[PDB]
Amino acid sequence: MLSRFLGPRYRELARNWIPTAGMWGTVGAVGLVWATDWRLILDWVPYINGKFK
Amino acid sequence: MTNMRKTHPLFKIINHSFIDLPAPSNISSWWNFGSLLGVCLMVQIITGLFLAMHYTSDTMTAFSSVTHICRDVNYGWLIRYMHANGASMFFICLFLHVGRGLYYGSYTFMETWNIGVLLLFAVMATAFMGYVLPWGQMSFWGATVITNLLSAIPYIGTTLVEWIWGGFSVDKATLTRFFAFHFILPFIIAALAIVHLLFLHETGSNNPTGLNSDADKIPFHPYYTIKDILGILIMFLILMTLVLFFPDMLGDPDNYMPANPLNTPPHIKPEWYFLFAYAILRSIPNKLGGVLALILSILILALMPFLHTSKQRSLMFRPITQILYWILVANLLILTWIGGQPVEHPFIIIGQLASISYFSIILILMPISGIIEDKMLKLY
Amino acid sequence: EFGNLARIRHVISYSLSPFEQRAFPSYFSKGIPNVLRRTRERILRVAPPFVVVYLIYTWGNQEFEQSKRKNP
Amino acid sequence: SPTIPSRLYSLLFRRTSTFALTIAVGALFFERAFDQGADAIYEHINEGKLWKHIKHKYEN
Amino acid sequence: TDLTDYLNRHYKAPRMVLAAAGGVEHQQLLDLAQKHLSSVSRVYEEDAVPGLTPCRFTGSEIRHRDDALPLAHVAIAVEGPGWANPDNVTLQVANAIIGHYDCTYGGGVHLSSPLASVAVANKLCQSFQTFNISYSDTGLLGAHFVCDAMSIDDMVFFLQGQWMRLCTSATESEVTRGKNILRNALVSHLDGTTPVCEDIGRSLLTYGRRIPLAEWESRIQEVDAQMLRDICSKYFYDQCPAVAGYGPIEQLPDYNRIRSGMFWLRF
Amino acid sequence: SKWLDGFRKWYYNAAGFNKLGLMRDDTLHETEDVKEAIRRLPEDLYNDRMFRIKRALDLTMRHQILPKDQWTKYEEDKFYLEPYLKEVIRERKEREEWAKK
Ligand SMILES: CCCCCCCCCCCCCCCCCC(=O)OC[C@H](COP(=O)(O)OCCN)OC(=O)CCCCCCCCCCCCCCCCC
Ligand code: HEM
Ligand code: HEM
Repeated sequence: MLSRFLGPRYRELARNWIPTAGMWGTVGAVGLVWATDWRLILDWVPYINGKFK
Repeated sequence: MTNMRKTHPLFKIINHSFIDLPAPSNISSWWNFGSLLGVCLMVQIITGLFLAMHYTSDTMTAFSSVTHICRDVNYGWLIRYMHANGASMFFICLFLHVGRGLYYGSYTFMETWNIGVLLLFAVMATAFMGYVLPWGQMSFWGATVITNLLSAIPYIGTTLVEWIWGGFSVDKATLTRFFAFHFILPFIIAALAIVHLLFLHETGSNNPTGLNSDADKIPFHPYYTIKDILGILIMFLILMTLVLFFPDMLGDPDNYMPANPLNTPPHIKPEWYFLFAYAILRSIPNKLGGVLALILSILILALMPFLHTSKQRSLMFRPITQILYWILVANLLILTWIGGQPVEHPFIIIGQLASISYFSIILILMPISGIIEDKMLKLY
Repeated sequence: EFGNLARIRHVISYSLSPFEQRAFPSYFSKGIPNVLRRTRERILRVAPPFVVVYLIYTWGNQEFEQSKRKNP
Repeated sequence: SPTIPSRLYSLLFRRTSTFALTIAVGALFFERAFDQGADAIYEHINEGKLWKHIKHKYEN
Repeated sequence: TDLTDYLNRHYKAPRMVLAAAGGVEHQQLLDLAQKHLSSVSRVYEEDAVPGLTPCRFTGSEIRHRDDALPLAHVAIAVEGPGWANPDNVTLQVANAIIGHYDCTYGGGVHLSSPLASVAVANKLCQSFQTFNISYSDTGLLGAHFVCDAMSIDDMVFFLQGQWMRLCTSATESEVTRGKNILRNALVSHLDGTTPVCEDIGRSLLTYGRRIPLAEWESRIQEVDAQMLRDICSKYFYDQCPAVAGYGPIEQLPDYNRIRSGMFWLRF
Repeated sequence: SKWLDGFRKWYYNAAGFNKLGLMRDDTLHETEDVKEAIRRLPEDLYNDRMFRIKRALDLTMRHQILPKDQWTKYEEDKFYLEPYLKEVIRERKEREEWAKK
């Protein structure tokens, strides 16, 4: 990111890739919460919290 | 730009091996089995690693450490019985893989075949020492029996057996060195399997017809990838219904007692993947001759490339040799049944006839049948 | 090494998309006769060894249970 | 008004990221519901034999 | 007898356009058409309606292996929207982004199309060209390349990537370049009396009217990058294509790899 | 006599490659001698052999066989690789007996 990414085409490419990156970060967040079985997120759910997990 | 799959120096190997490898379109489900073997191998390693995390190789604290794994470690019973039943299923896949190689004429790949025979010897040694490892009654007495028949060798057998033992009997030196060898051998098997796949990929794989399959070839992905996932899941089904419903139908009850050199069991036998070898051993009334016959049984399996006297590769169009092949398979089943029996009537004569027919079918009758169908099809 | 494995002339292959065709097209109705066809081709080569060794197993078990009897 | 697999594909399965998102969401829903159903079935097979069926005569 | 039946069934006035281009006044042409083409037997003699049922597109592949041919031709195409769909105009811009290339092109590495630039940098293809063939409600939207055998799969990969780029990462610069290319090609194609007459006849037969050139300019002008990637995701993304191959087409993959090339796991 | 021919025909039906449309000479496992015999073949017989092998592989993939009218009969089973193979074995034996002296 020295000088060649300082351009409008690259900014509009990054703006195009914001929702895909955000959806993949959401996928990683939900997968991390489900896999590590975090209590601090799964206590505010309607259905999963009955097992306390 | 470029293609990262084919131009990266690391991804080129995976692309050449498992992604864009040309494979025959008509290979059956038996072609899954060897891949399953590799999966089973790493499964064993994974379970073994966790069984190495709570086991102590010492005769005072081996059986107690195994019971500590079964009772106190969280799901340690699951990993231990997965290790044992996956060893049994590893040999199931081994016998079906070798039987595929014998039936479909895959032994014409001579370097791959001999490398595979080396892998077979290594996994049999690994399983033998691993069965010695939990230090039950049958572990100690099976190790004693195998080392005594190794001591039957003239003039070097006694020195070799007291050097394998590390002493005058089976003791904690033997247990520790068997733990070390049982640990280290599967990585040698993994490197040897890499060489096995290398020789196969530079020679190509074989179809069940035995014909040249270059006319109809498909990539490995996504056909045989998903076919091997289905085979892996079926292998997991059989392994999980063996570990979760019948944990001891293949195991030995006398292994659940602590090892006692003073008390000998009324019946001493190895596990079921050694039983046909033991029955071949028990038939010949000469211990040097029995060990000679065992090693030459596995070596005539290795020598099977040099007995091919037919113009057709596979047994798909050879029904007489098909009949002889199924006689051989049923004879192997008979030897497996006899190996778990004592030396009583009528098991001696049945075992002797079984070993004689086994060696005669492998050595004599199969090239004779090949010549007979060669004449009978006007080939020569 | 696709592209140089063999040399084939004048062969036309037609294939469908997996999304335009059924996964199990007439599964049982054309699966059962093919299974019995393969069975009819293979049982006369496969089964009689297993029948013979089942007979040997039963005879050996019978002789072992008879050989431990009292009389004489 | 299309079929429910049509709108299910067009809203859930067309993009790979939301495909994986619904795989994860259905995975956590499925693990909760499947553990509920499996413990219900295993409880229904074994009346009067488990410890949780008899921990009132002794717990006090 | 069958030719006479075909003439009696198909050569009728409501399916006939007399087009003239050049130094032709409409009054003289109308007077000559009224004098000569007044009687055409436009009655349905058999009293059976000839219709035009829609055609079913089939995702499939045909491959004609013949290894004695020196070069391999491969065409991959998906279903087009039709004659009367406005989105065809947008698809034309999409083809103008992909463009075409032949081995006798004087440009070289510095071609604007990434597919042509990578094809001349890696010496992949003899030629490629995009096409949008249109029929009533249907059509074929795709690409055609001739190349040697050893390049085929690589070329397919690059072509698929370009399609997915237009479904995902179409920026305004190449959209403007495709708009200018479509403007120049669609105006300079109508140079001469013959292409003008062909445009008049085909436009009156297909659209029911002759579309003015300023209407084409106004339809090109509204195309930006967002609707171009919307239309490309509608027609190219996650679709089942049709593949036709002829020549040494062994390295041309199965239908499953080409079908897997129509979507990105990263997107 | 004719009994041996009928029993050979029964074994030919029992072998099973004729149900795949194959011939006898297609079922040869290709060694170097068979490879040179295929290399010496005319183009039409080579193309017929390649299509027959490809069709046999396609049928073996689907675990199916041809219909009984399309089975290769014992009468018209032309032995096309035998003279090329015989000359290849003869030339190899000539090279062998030269190298043994
Ligand atoms: C007729 C059907 C009646 C019932 C109708 C219902 C349908 C059933 C299926 C019908 C099939 C029709 C025919 C199509 C199949 C193909 C032909 C076939 O299989 O024929 C039967 C076969 C004939 O033999 P074939 O291999 O064809 O050729 C030999 C050369 N004459 O014959 C055989 O393969 C017979 C093999 C017999 C083997 C006997 C072995 C005895 C000895 C075993 C010892 C093993 C243990 C040794 C232990 C030693 C130590 C104790
Ligand atoms: C490098 C990988 C491996 C390690 C670290 C390993 C380690 C161990 C350990 C610690 C034990 C004793 C635990 C117990 O059985 O209670 C054991 C047992 C055993 N291992 Fe392995 N092992 C490995 C690979 C294998 C392989 C590849 C096989 C053969 C398929 C095998 C077969 C066995 C058998 C049969 C037993 C005896 C199980 C029983 O008690 O009945 N092991 N292994
Ligand atoms: C120790 C475990 C073994 C592993 C992990 C293993 C692994 C594999 C793999 C992955 C393949 C390719 C897939 C296939 O076609 O089946 C294969 C094929 C083969 N293996 Fe093994 N193998 C093992 C044991 C053996 C043994 C003991 C032999 C010798 C009898 C052997 C001989 C062969 C042959 C001849 C083939 C080629 C068969 C063919 O592709 O047509 N393998 N093996």
